[PDB]
Amino acid sequence: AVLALSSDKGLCGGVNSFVAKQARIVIKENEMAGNAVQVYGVGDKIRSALQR
Amino acid sequence: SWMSLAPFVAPNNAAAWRKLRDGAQEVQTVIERQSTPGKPQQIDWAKWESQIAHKDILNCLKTFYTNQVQILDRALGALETCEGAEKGWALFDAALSACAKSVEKSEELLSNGARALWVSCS
Amino acid sequence: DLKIVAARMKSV
Amino acid sequence: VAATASEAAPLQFLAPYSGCAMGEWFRDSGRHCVIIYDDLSKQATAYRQMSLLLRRPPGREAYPGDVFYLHSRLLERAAKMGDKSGGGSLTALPVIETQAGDVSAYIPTNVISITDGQIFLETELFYKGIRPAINVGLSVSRVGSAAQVKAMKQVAGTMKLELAQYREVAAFAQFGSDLDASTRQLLTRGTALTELLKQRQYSPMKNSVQVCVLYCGVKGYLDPLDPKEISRFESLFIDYINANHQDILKTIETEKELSEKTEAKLRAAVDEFVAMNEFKK
Amino acid sequence: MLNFIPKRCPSVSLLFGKRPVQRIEVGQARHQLEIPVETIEKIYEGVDSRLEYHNKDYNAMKWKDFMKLKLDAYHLLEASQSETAAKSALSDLNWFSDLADIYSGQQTMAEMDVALKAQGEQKLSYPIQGKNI
Amino acid sequence: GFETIHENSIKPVAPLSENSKGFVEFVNTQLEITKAKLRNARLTAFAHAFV
Amino acid sequence: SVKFMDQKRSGEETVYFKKEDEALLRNLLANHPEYDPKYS
Amino acid sequence: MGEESVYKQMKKYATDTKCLDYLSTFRTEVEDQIANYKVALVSQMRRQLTER
Repeated sequence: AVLALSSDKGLCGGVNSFVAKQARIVIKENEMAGNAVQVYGVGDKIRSALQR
Repeated sequence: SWMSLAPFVAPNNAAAWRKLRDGAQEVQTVIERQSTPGKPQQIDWAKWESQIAHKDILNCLKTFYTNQVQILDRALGALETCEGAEKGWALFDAALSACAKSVEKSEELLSNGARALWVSCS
Repeated sequence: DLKIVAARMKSV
Repeated sequence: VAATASEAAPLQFLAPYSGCAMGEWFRDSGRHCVIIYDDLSKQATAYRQMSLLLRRPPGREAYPGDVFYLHSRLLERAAKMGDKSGGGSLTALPVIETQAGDVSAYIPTNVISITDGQIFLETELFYKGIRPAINVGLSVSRVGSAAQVKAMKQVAGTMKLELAQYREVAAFAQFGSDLDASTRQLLTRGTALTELLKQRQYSPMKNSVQVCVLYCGVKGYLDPLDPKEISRFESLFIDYINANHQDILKTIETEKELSEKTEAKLRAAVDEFVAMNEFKK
Repeated sequence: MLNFIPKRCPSVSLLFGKRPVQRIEVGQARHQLEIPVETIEKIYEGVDSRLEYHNKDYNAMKWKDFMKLKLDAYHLLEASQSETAAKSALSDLNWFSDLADIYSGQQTMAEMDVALKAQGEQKLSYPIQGKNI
Repeated sequence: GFETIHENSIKPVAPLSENSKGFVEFVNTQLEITKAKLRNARLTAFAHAFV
Repeated sequence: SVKFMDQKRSGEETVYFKKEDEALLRNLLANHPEYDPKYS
Repeated sequence: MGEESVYKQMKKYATDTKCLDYLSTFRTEVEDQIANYKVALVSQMRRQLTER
């Protein structure tokens, strides 16, 4: 279970960008070995970043 | 009324149905077209006999025209009053019998369902 | 033109 | 009526009046007509050229002042006559090329100020994928629904409303925010309609077929479907209704309305079509 | 449902066959349904009168007929629950080909009973250079 | 500029199922028996215009 | 930048006040039953 | 639930008797559409001759 903390407003630089980058890295690393991943999040920015 | 028989078609009996449909559509597209204006052509040789100077082949052409139009109206009034078709009307009657049998057993099914509902409610 | 540049300057 | 560039200035200056003269025969003789002036700015160029070589003094943008009386004479010949003068008509569809989208100029302003509507065309919409690239916000028609079939009124009112809402909301929506379903439906329907109104060149369609297609688009038989699939949904539905349901089209062409019978028949045909076919959603 | 058919005697079911129709309320919404009394009377041919239950006001059907009825109900129910259910209770229809064939046949037979009449062709008058001109 | 019917614009039947063969065949046979006859009644005229 | 800001503003306001109007339509008839035609 | 399901499925199939009445008309109609087809074919031939 990956808990990604983020914000709800924009103009925050690229902090949510780096967060979602690390989260993508972790997910793609842990889904190869076969570990079933779940995603919890805080803020709409991570949702918009990882939806598609 | 037989044109509302579509939804009882199946995909195994689709192309045939479509063929029949297009046939009838062709027929009607003929008929309405060739009976909507009626007769607006009705050419008048008084104009062309004057407007043309030869008047030697025009005469034979007009003779041909009135000789073909005579036989056309003749055939028309003649048809405007067998066995070759009964050999297919027998197939049609067999189809009607099969359809009635299918409707009969389906009505039996629905009657049994209604009987079940009556029994349950009573 | 002028209207475009003036509106842009105002907004910015 | 070809008054090309090698053709002298007076011929370029006379060609649209010659076209109106050829059209007044139809307008007066009980018949109808349409006239398309293409490159109506070259007429004003030629008038400028003539007046400047005749030593007449210019105005603004080196044009004379008689440009309004150059276009008014021409466009006031378009008209719809009464039942005593035959009942004819002469429609007009002038064409204008702007530069950098500048419609604050002189000739565009005059012609917009002396016409019963506008059809704007943009390159941003032409390259985004919307072809014809008609901006339906700026584009108007003062006549409006009176020049529209009832069957088309019913659909096009809703269509205009939905497209207004979509145009309002999509700009904010594109920033990656997360919206409710009542707004997601607006975006979906607007995208569907925007993908419906695209057309190939030299591929026009009948009014009944437009009505049927926009019915499919307005009643929600394209919302779940993918945007990229509508370009073939449209053609397959067109072929389907042209093949097996010409009678509905003839009925719409004759009655020029949508009774409940035709409504139900069209809905059933669309349902049959979606059953018979499969798309990406 | 149960195998309890009410006796149609008036001491039990007053006014059974006085009119040609029966009515019932169905489900929680209590939808109305009208049924012909003959469709209902078909049951009393399968009814067995040796068996009488519930104050001797209900007879029992024979198990064959009762289970046929149950199976029809069950089939309708599972068809309702399934998605690939047939859109009709009709069997394989196979008489659209014969209809198409006879339609094409009548069309052709008319088309070629026309040109027997429309081509009498008594004689023609061809203009020929040198002679007719 | 004469207008004569082109007989070959008529088209015979396409069989669909076996049960129709006893009709279709009688059709197509009679169709030939009319097509050749009509052909003759055409060309005889075409000849007897030219003697 | 101009049409950009204008359309973004219009969409945001539309969404916000659509939500607020939905809420007010929910909570109207309770606090103002004199309009509610249920009692008329 | 059983009563409702059976009721609605019978409503779905109530329409299955109209197949037979439609079929009967077929023989009555086509033996008139053909007599009103030969006429139109005659007139087609007349029109084509005149136009030629």
